[PDB]
Amino acid sequence: HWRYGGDPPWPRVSPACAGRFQSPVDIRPQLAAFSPALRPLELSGFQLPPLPELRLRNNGHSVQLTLPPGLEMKLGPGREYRALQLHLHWGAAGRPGSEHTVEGHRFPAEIHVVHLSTKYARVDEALGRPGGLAVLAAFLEEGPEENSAYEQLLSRLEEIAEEGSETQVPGLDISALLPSDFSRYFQYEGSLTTPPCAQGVIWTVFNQTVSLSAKQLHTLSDTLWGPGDSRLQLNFRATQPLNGRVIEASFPAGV
Ligand SMILES: [Zn+2]
Repeated sequence: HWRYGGDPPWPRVSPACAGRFQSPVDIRPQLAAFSPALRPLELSGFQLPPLPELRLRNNGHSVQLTLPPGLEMKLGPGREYRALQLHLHWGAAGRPGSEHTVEGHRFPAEIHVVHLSTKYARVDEALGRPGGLAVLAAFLEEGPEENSAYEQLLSRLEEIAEEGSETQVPGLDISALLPSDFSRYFQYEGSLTTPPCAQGVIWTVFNQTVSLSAKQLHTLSDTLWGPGDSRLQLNFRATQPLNGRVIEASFPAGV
């Protein structure tokens, strides 16, 4: 009815998942259109105080952190957004699980911060409308040191190991979960990557990654359980054909 790696393949139950402009996609940087209109991203309100706490929950498909009101993200003139939630996609032991790929390369994991256009008061109004939702996406890679910002979330996974369980976590700097380079990114129009696969979503994928320790990546991929009694692993959708869409780059590809 809705699960990674099997049946139903999604269009049988959610026809919009067979649309022509779906996400995620494979990014080929030498083929992206360099677009100097794409200026550095602007975030405000992402540095949260310790109280009030946020909600962290295992929904069977990911771990999702609900963000409080007041987080603003600007992609450019006329493209202002309010953050709603973030969640992650990952693989398993020795197997990467990012959703986007770069030249076919899959990264260990990926963070998605989902936002609602300021044109709309409610998510339901914005579904399927061009630009109504925007997602910021960054790849997570292995580095040598523990990532202190991620540890605030990863240390709480054990208590929400069971599908459907929830907890509360202190406010933290949400921007410290994202790359520091706000100037280099790719952007394209796609869809939600889970059913109902609604189109019109503006995807922004940072070029720079974030680094977590090997232990932290194991904690992320190995702690949670999903539907039935499977481990919550490999929770990524396969990449989708561009079907003529152009991916834009905010920076000149190096090579
Ligand atoms: Zn996602």
